[PDB]
Amino acid sequence: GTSKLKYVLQDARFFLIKSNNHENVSLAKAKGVWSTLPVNEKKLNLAFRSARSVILIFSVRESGKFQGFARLSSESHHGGSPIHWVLPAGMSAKMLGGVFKIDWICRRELPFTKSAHLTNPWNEHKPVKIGRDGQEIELECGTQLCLLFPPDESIDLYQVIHKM
Ligand SMILES: CNc1nc(Cl)nc2c1ncn2Cc1ccc(C(=O)O)cc1
Repeated sequence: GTSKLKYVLQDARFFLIKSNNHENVSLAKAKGVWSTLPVNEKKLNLAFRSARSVILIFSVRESGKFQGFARLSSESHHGGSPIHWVLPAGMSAKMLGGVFKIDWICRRELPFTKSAHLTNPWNEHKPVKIGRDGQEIELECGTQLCLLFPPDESIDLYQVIHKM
């Protein structure tokens, strides 16, 4: 069902994550971690204290799809382990240094063609697929976007609800 999902999404904040490559999203799904650039890291750390749930919605650049969504379970932390990210051309390894722990809510894909009816007030009402890494998605648009994803029956939201 969708009832526990709706409960997790209640009064949540939503951020669009854009990854340059599929490998880091795969690593994030395997290890329950994410790292971003310092500007976005500060925003997510602020949001984590501000909201009952902070939801990251992932899209790999050029894929035409979202790859899933996850909830922050921690602020960023250093020195736990050097996650073997694949660095973009130019991107150093100290720029992706802060590691957030995340709990996946859905590891299924959603093509952009299915979200074409959703616009983001915080990005000039452009379609929600449009946005830079870290773009905040307003509550109503982000809730409907998450509800569009196919159900991920491999995930049990009971433990996610307890961390709230
Ligand atoms: C493990 N975390 C990550 N992995 C990958 Cl592959 N891309 C990420 C990412 N977090 C953000 N992005 C996209 C991005 C946006 C701007 C620049 C730049 O201004 O150079 C570089 C990358």
